[PDB]
Amino acid sequence: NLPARICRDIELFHFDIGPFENMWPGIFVYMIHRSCGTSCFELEKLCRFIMSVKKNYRRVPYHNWKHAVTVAHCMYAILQNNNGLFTDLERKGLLIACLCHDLDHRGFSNSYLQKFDHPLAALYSTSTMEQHHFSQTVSILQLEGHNIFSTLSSSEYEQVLEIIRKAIIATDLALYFGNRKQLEEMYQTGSLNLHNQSHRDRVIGLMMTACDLCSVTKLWPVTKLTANDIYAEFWAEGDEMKKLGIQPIPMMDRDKRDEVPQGQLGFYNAVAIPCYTTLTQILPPTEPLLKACRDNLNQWEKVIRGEE
Amino acid sequence: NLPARICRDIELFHFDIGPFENMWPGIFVYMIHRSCGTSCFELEKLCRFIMSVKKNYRRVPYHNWKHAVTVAHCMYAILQNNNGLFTDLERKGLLIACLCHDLDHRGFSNSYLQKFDHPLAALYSTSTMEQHHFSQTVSILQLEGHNIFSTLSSSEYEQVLEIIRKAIIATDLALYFGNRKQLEEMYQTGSLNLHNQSHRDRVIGLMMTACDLCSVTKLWPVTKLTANDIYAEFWAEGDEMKKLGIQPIPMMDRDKRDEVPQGQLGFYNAVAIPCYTTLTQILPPTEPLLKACRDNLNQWEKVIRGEE
Amino acid sequence: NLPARICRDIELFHFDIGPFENMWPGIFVYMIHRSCGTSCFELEKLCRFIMSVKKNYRRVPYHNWKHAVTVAHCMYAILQNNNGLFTDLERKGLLIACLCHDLDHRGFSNSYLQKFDHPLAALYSTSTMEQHHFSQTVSILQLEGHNIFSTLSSSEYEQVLEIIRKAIIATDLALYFGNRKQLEEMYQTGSLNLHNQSHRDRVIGLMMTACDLCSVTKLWPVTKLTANDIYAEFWAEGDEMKKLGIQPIPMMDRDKRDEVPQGQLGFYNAVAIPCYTTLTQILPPTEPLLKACRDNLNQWEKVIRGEE
Ligand SMILES: CCCc1nc(C)c2c(C)nc3ccc(OC)nc3n12
Ligand SMILES: CCCc1nc(C)c2c(C)nc3ccc(OC)nc3n12
Ligand SMILES: CCCc1nc(C)c2c(C)nc3ccc(OC)nc3n12
Ligand SMILES: [Mg+2]
Ligand SMILES: [Mg+2]
Ligand SMILES: [Mg+2]
Ligand SMILES: [Zn+2]
Ligand SMILES: [Zn+2]
Ligand SMILES: [Zn+2]
Repeated sequence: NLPARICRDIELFHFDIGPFENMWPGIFVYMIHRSCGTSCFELEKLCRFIMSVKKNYRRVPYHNWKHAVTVAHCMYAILQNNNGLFTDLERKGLLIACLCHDLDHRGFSNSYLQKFDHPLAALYSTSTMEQHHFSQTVSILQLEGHNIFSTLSSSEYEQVLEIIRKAIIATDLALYFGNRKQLEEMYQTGSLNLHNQSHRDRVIGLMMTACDLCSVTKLWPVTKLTANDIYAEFWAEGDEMKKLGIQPIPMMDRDKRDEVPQGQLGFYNAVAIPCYTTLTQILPPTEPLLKACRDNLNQWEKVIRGEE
Repeated sequence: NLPARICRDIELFHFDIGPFENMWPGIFVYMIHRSCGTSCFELEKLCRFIMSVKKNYRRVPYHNWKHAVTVAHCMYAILQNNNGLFTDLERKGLLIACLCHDLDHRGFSNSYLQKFDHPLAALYSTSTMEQHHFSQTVSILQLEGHNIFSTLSSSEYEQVLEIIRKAIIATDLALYFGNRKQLEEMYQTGSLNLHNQSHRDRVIGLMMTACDLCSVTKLWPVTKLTANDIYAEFWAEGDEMKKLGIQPIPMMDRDKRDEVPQGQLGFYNAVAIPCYTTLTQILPPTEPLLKACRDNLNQWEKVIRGEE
Repeated sequence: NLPARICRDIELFHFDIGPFENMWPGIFVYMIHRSCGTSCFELEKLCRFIMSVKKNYRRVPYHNWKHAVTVAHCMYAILQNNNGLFTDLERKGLLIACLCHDLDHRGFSNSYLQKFDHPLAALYSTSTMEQHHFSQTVSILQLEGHNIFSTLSSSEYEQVLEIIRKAIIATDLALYFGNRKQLEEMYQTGSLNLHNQSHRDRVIGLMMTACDLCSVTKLWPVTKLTANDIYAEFWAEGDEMKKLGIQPIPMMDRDKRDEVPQGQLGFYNAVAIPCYTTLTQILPPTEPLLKACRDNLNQWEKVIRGEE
């Protein structure tokens, strides 16, 4: 079914899923089959699920269907290089969580929705969007012919939905910083315990962050181009901010676009590098993600000093 | 249903309707209910109407669904601050006219359609697009389950359709100049008579112009950004003009984009300021529209002299 | 049905089909009727065919539905100015081939699909896309109510599908160079024989090239603007190339966009001028296509030396 190069390269952390949208669902199915065997998801339901999820992603520059699949791939690479650490249901739940983690994203951050006084901010006070992304996942599961978890027991159903809920909520980067701080203290004290469910939850949350930010772990040309999509959303949000009468944070002001390289150094130094560093400590086979991140940091440093 | 901020701010003339498309129909329904009570439009038909109208707007940069709703809002603010001046049917008709006034707009002016020898120019010699926008409104009303005026008598139906026809045709800016000149002489002579149906018609036409141009009555950041959308259409039309072998008017030539500030001073001085000035004379509670216009004129003057 | 200007201008080689998408199918039907009479295509099936073909074109900057119709028009002008040279079925087949020749084009060249290891490259080793475009044409013909060739005999059906297959495959510009070389030797030796089916096939292939490149035979403003769409695709492909780790050919590198004028001189000198020159030798009434091409070459030369 899938090409030769894709079957080889899909195992690489820095794999790009390519421009051909119609290939991505099969990419995702292949990944699902190759983690949880060909035997646990009914292929007609699964594809009906995938295609409905795709439909509920929006045509935004970055937080789109392609991002969903790119994020799911990263999890696949992590899961594939840490065999026997996670359960069958976890590998299912995490792959589906990643695919659905940005469902119905409109390009705006939680802060804007708050400032806009959006209805979703009234419903979900914290992790507004991420709570909506989970709510959307449920609703798609509850469509006729879409319940990909019908073969599971009721207990396993609740279990996997809880795995998915927590993993999607972890993609709220506001939660990353505390999580990663906790995990860092657990590692340095030697107290991190993967048999501890609370600890597992945090490690899963950090895995989710690592996957969500994985654009920074690709090769320079991919990383550089995706950066345009990211800022295209930030600047559109800064515009909407100015339309509300609020002077947006500099990152979101297209008039300050000359400062993108500096904003990137900021992001890598405060978020990306610490994230992959901590993940590599906990899961050493994720080293390539960190190496690629360090490499892209140097590229941004080359950009800054005029060597682009 | 609607957010707290929106319920407060929607009463302000300079209210922006925001980036969330799915909120606009409820914004429009709220406005309709709050002008004509919750009791005269059957909510299932009304929403079926609104969603069909939305479907027949095109994905053009400016004359799109968002513009339709923005224009309808302005009318709502005018109508809300001039209570008892207009009838129930007028407030209904004008709100619906505004929503439908640009139905099936493809980003091109009447002059281009003429020069293109477009079929619609053969059907409607004058006010080509505006006659088509009305024709489109009728056709959507005549869809099964879409006749939002079924509770009305036949007489009131004809009446309201005539209100709508005239108001949509008034959005042809070629007609503005004569209308506003007449209204200006009627005011200065003391002969303007709102009990005179012919006079009312003109005032309604000027209200329609004021609403249609209301982008110039928003706060600078909104006004400035919408200006890009306006010129994005003008330049696309100037391109099509050059493709016909006709050197377009400078406003429509993207090579002369450096002259946008001057074109804006031209527009405000000849069209916008006179329009809101005359409206404020006739309807004093519309003063804020004029103040905002004067403010934006100064911003364009700041742009011109390099203070942006 | 069609406007007055269009009925006049549609006979001109450099006719632009305009910005109004909804007019193009009638433009194509008019062209089909005016080549093969109003009597051989059943209008309800034909329009069902046209609208299905349109649906299977993608929203890419250049190789889109508009291009399809523009290419079909050029064939119409060639066919109209060389009466009695081609058969009824040929004129049908070639008009339909042109409409379908880029069906499901995603903006990428055969080389990229190859380098990507795309599945279509496995199915069709040579002329990958063009073989897929033909495969897509067949599939649309085989839809219920879409078989526009049902009035034909089985023999004439095979015949016309073979005409279409060869003409679509000829739009692979890799094949142009050999074809045109052969045709050039046949002309200079006096051995070209239009009663020779093999020779006819080549002339048809060159006609297809001439139609496909016809953007270079329009008036400067059309030619210049379409060039942006062409490079918008090339640069997107060069991006995807860099994402695969391959440094793309300079034409496809947006960083080398300053070299577009030179790339154009290259293209006209090596491909376009030779193509129309050879066509004018074989079909003298196609001279205007060559004149327009030479004119645009001078415009590109004016651009180069700073006279834009
Ligand atoms: C919401 C996007 C998070 C995210 N994902 C990636 C790949 C990025 C990148 C490369 N840069 C960012 C800079 C600031 C920021 O602030 C939120 N987020 C960034 N980001
Ligand atoms: C058709 C657009 C009318 C219109 N609405 C707005 C808000 C505008 C603005 C800000 N500027 C304009 C400048 C020229 C012009 O000429 C037609 N129309 C303009 N316009
Ligand atoms: C695939 C596009 C063929 C094509 N059609 C037109 C009208 C063009 C033009 C104006 N320039 C081209 C320059 C390079 C190139 O290389 C392929 N193809 C070009 N091209
Ligand atoms: Mg998110
Ligand atoms: Mg209009
Ligand atoms: Mg092609
Ligand atoms: Zn995400
Ligand atoms: Zn309007
Ligand atoms: Zn083509």
